[PDB]
Parts: sequence; structure tokens; C-alpha cells
Amino acid sequence: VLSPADKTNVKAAWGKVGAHAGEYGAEALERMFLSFPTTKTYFPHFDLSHGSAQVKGHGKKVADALTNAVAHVDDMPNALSALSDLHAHKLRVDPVNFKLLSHCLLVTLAAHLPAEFTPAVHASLDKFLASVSTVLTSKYR
Amino acid sequence: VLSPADKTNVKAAWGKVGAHAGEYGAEALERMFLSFPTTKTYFPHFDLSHGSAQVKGHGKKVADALTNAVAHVDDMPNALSALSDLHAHKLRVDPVNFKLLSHCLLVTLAAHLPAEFTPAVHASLDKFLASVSTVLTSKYR
Amino acid sequence: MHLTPEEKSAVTALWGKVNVDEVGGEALGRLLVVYPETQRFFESFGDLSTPDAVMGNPKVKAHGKKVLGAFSDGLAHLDNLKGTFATLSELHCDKLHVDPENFRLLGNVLVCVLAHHFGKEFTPPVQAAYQKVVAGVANALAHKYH
Amino acid sequence: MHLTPEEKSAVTALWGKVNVDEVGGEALGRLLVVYPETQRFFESFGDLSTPDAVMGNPKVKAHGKKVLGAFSDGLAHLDNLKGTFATLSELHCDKLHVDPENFRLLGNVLVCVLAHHFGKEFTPPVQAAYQKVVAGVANALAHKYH
Ligand code: HEM
Ligand code: HEM
Ligand code: HEM
Ligand code: HEM
Repeated sequence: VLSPADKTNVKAAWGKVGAHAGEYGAEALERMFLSFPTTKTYFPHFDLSHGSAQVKGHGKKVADALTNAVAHVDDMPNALSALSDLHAHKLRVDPVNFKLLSHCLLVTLAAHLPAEFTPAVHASLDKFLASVSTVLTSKYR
Repeated sequence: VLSPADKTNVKAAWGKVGAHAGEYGAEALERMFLSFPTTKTYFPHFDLSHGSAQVKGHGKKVADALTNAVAHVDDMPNALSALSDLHAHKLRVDPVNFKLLSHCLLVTLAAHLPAEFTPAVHASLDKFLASVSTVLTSKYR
Repeated sequence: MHLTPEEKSAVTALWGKVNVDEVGGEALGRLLVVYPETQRFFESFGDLSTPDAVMGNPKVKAHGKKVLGAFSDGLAHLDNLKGTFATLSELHCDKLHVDPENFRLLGNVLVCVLAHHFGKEFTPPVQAAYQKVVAGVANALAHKYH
Repeated sequence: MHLTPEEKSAVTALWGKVNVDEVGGEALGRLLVVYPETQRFFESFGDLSTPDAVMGNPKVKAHGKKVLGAFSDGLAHLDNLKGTFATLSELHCDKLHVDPENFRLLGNVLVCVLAHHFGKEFTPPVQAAYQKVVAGVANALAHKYH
């Protein structure tokens, strides 16, 4: 469960990502498609080539949603309502895939924010991404 | 989530189980240990031989906990409160293991309850076991 | 695939007793009812809104028989599951875009249907042999994903 | 292992620049801090109450180094991980009672630590190759569980 301590770390870290979030979103997706090919099955209508404009743009949409969740961290369910319907009821993404995207996000942040990625912050971000994943997969059945 | 229909299905099936609950519990555990040997790592202090009294004994406990969950179907998170602290904070059982026990119980009811195990009842029982596993795994960090 | 000769003989013995036409339809039917998220892959089958609509659907029953036939080909080639399923793996990946997690769900449902049909004959040891088999089939169906 | 020649050398070149003392303590340390469940196996290591205590603990650091040395043996025997880790597999099963699911957690923290240290050089293709290796290891370590 997100503690106030965790919330403070996430806010700090995310604040540091600042206007680079979009870039980090697209990189995380690229890392995911390469490292874990099975996740591509959900994006057959995407051009998934390196440097793809679709992936870039979708990366920005993923980063902005996470920006939204940070801002609404005490209220994630309500603020992610639409995305939750879309992922759990329309796309029907198997929960396992959220663990793959979160790890790729953590790798990305680790690769670009070396000073901020402390063991405490790592832990906080991991619990943060798990909570987001839970809300996005909740109303499945 | 459970639907009114799911609750009705779970109560009827669990009702046919009856006194045999403990025996089904013990069977489920045995099936688990044989089909998925990694689970044995949580019981290095048990005798896990076929027919073991400790396993028969543990089975009854698992079965009674489920019976209690069925009695408090509208308030599982609080009724299984002490078991959640045990599984998630003292034993620290990785969540995949609950899916394996859930599956083995389902196999056990299917083999003993031919007439009851319809597709609809199978769907409800699966959702119920998922709900129970979620509660027992809920305070995981 | 770590199957001892006893497990292999237990698998093969039970399987001779199975009516594949029937078991296939029951297995695919229960997948769609118990894990309704899988229904997105079969919208050409028609009505799948209730359990009976699913279990009695003729396209469900015909497709289930297809699936169990490929499964039977696998049981006859336990020592080369990857080659047996290579073309099916690619198809499930490139053409149908099915997340391989779904193969595990079907394997488990199939194990429940076997237990349902055979009752007490489906012992703990026989189950263990069958799990190793459905896990091997799922890994084989997933190998050509790229 | 499904590793390509380009990937095998992708891994090898990076590995030669790795500081084993730093990366080993950082990986094992973060395991214990990010996934505190795993502390259950290291209660003999002493004080692990806070991040600073875990990361500064000399047995943590020393043990991390040993873990990396075994990882090293794996990278040098990539075509036979199963045989390289067999003894260690039995050890973690028989003596230590470690659920193999924890092996994935360490592999991933490990990947995060490589990224933390190498920055730009830990490019998407390099991570993909490391992901295959870390899964290879995790599977090899689980192989003798019975
Ligand atoms: C941190 C976790 C995730 C977040 C925050 C996220 C956020 C988003 C957002 C913002 C959209 C755009 C929806 C809109 O237009 O309103 C999106 C669509 C989508 N997402 Fe995710 N997502 C996450 C995890 C995943 C995962 C794990 C998968 C699958 C492996 C996935 C597959 C998709 C697909 C297929 C779409 C539709 C794309 C399209 O056709 O436009 N997402 N998600
Ligand atoms: C339907 C899900 C489960 C239920 C209802 C359940 C119920 C129980 C109950 C009632 C106890 C006894 C608590 C007491 O001593 O007072 C118990 C203890 C235990 N459970 Fe479970 N359990 C479940 C899943 C698991 C799983 C998945 C594992 C691990 C694979 C597991 C491993 C243990 C262990 C190691 C103990 C302590 C054994 C001992 O030392 O006596 N349980 N659980
Ligand atoms: C033992 C595991 C499975 C086996 C052996 C299997 C075998 C088959 C076979 C033989 C076909 C016919 C191929 C063709 O048309 O050329 C088939 C088609 C198909 N399979 Fe599977 N399958 C398996 C698991 C799944 C799973 C779990 C899903 C999805 C949840 C799935 C979705 C499909 C779909 C959508 C088609 C094409 C259906 C159509 O005719 O329109 N399969 N598979
Ligand atoms: C890449 C995965 C892993 C590798 C390569 C690895 C390697 C090692 C090695 C080399 C040893 C020393 C063995 C010896 O004395 O001969 C060790 C001991 C040990 N490992 Fe691991 N290990 C891994 C994952 C884990 C995990 C995940 C845990 C638990 C969460 C774990 C808990 C232990 C414990 C408790 C010991 C005994 C330490 C002691 O002497 O007090 N290991 N492992």
C-alpha cells in the first residue's frame, strides 16, 4: 500500500522526470516490445519499427496518464476510471503484461536518472506502478 | 467481483461439499504438492508423504477457512483478516502459489462433484477462489 | 520435457479412454465461460452471451474437436513438442495475435474437464503427469513468438 | 538458450566492464529493499531494517559478490546453464527452501542495476539480450526442484 513516504518519493522522482516523461514513455514501450515479444500481440495495428511515430505518440499518452496518477495518487481509481474500463474490459490485457511494462519503466528511469534512483525511490516507484497496474486490471470479471 | 448469482452458486456447491470439506482440502493439498513441487518449499517442516496425517490435518484447516469465507461472503476482507496477516506478512507466500492451490481445489471438486460442476458453477467457484486469494495476498508490502 | 516412463504410460493410458469430440467441445466451451476475456478471439462463432449459448454452440464444439486433435498429435510426439507445434505457434502469433498466457488457461481448464469426466480415476499422480504435459504444450505453442 | 551471436557478444562486451563488487552488493541490496519479503532468507545477515542498513551491510555486500560470480560462470557456459547451476539448484531447493519465483525478482533487480550503472550504453537491444540471460538463469536454478 502506498505510504506517505512512498507518495513523497514518487512525487519527487516524477517531478524530476518533468518534461522528459514522454520520451521515457516511448523508450519504455520500445524496451518492452524488444525484451518481451509477446506484448506485441496487443498492438498488431501498430507500426512497431524502431523510431516508429506510432510508438512515440503512444509513449506520450502513457507518460501523461502516469503524470495524472501521480497528481491523483490518493484517488487513483476515480482518476483512472476511463483507462481501467479500456484495459480491463475493451482490450482485455492479461495482468502479467503490466509487470513487464512496469519493469521496463523502472529500467528507463534507472538509465536516465541515476542520482535519483536510490534504493528507497526504486522501492517506492515499484509499489506505485503495481498500484496503477491493479487499478487498470481490476474490473476484469 | 462476485455477482448475486455467483454467491448463490458458491453457497450451493459448498453446501453439497458438506462434511467432506476437510477431505477435499487434504486432497487439494496433495495434488498441489505433486503437480507443483515448488510449493513444498513453504512446508519444509511437514511430512508430505502420501497419506500424511499432517497434510490431512492441514487440509481441514484450509477447508474450514473457506467455509468461513463462504459464511461471510459479503465481508471477506475482514473475515479473513487474521489469515491475511499470516499469509502475506509472516509466511510471505508468493501470489502465484495461490493460483496453483485454487486450480487444485477446482480439480478436486470436479472429480468428486460431477453433477454440481457445471460450467456456470465452475465460473463462480473460480471467481470466488480468486477473491479469496486476493484478500490473503492483499497486504503484500 | 521431464516425463518418466511411468508418467508417459499414465498419460497415454488415460488418453485412450477419452472421447476427443466431446472433451474438446467441453474444454473450449468452459474456457470461454470461465475466462470470458478469451471470447474476443472468437467473434465469428456467434452468440456467446450465456453459458448455454456457449456450451451448445456448434462452432464451439467443432473448433474444440480441432484443438483436441492437435493435442492428440502432441501426445504421440512427446519427445518433440516444439517441432510438432511449430507451424501452429507461428499461426497463433502472426495471424491470430493471441497472448500465450491464454495457452495456460486452456491447459488448466482441460485438466479440470478430465477430472470431471474420469472422477476418482484422475488421481494426484495422473494429474501431475497431465500438468507437465499441458505446460509442455503451452511452451511449445509459445516458442515461435517473435 | 535462444541467444544470437550478436546478442552473446552484446552481453559479453558489457559484462567485461562490470565492477563485480559494486554491482553485486547493489543487486542483492536492492532485492532486500524493494522486495522485503526476501529478507526472510537472510535473517542470519543481521541488521536489515532500513535501506541504509541493508546497503551498508558487509555480509550483504559480500554475498552479492558471490551471486555475481555464479552469474559469471553462466555467461561463460551459456549453452549449458542447466548443467552449470545444477548443484546450486539443489542447494536452493533442499537446504534453503527458496521459492523459485524469487529468482525472477533478482534477475530483474539485476537488470535495473545494470541500467543504473551503464546509462546510455544499456540500450533496448542490450537489455533484451540480458533479459533472455536472466530468464535462462532463473530457469536453470529451478530445474532440480523436486
Ligand atoms: C502503467 C500501465 C499502463 C498505462 C498507464 C497505460 C496507458 C494507456 C493509455 C493512456 C492509452 C490510451 C487510451 C486513450 O486514448 O484514452 C492506452 C491505450 C492502450 N494500451 Fe495501455 N497502459 C498501460 C499498460 C498497458 C499494457 C501492459 C498493455 C499491453 C501489453 C497496454 C496495451 C494498450 C493498447 C493496445 C492500447 C490501445 C492502443 C491504440 O490502439 O490506440 N497498455 N494505454
Ligand atoms: C485458499 C487459499 C488458502 C487458504 C484458505 C489457507 C488457509 C490456511 C490456514 C487456515 C492456515 C492455518 C493458520 C493457523 O495455523 O491458524 C494456513 C497456514 C499455512 N498456509 Fe495456507 N491457505 C491458503 C493458501 C496457501 C498457500 C498458497 C500456501 C503456500 C503454497 C500456503 C502455505 C501455508 C503455510 C506454510 C501455513 C503454515 C503451516 C504451519 O506451519 O502450520 N497456504 N493457511
Ligand atoms: C492446446 C492449445 C491450443 C491448440 C492445440 C490450438 C490448436 C488450434 C488449431 C488447430 C487451430 C486451427 C488453425 C487454423 O485455422 O489453421 C486453432 C485456430 C485458432 N485458435 Fe487455437 N489452439 C490452442 C489454444 C488457443 C487459445 C488459448 C486461443 C485463444 C484464447 C486460441 C485461439 C484460436 C483462434 C482465434 C483460431 C482461429 C479460429 C477461427 O477459425 O476463426 N487457440 N488453434
Ligand atoms: C540468479 C539467482 C541466484 C543465484 C545465481 C544465486 C547464487 C547463490 C550462491 C552462489 C550462493 C552461495 C552458495 C554456496 O555457498 O555454495 C547462494 C547462497 C544463498 N542464496 Fe542464492 N542465488 C540466487 C537467487 C537467490 C534468491 C532469490 C534467494 C532468496 C530470495 C537466495 C537466497 C540464498 C540464501 C539464503 C543462500 C545461503 C546464504 C548463506 O550462506 O547464509 N538466492 N546463492
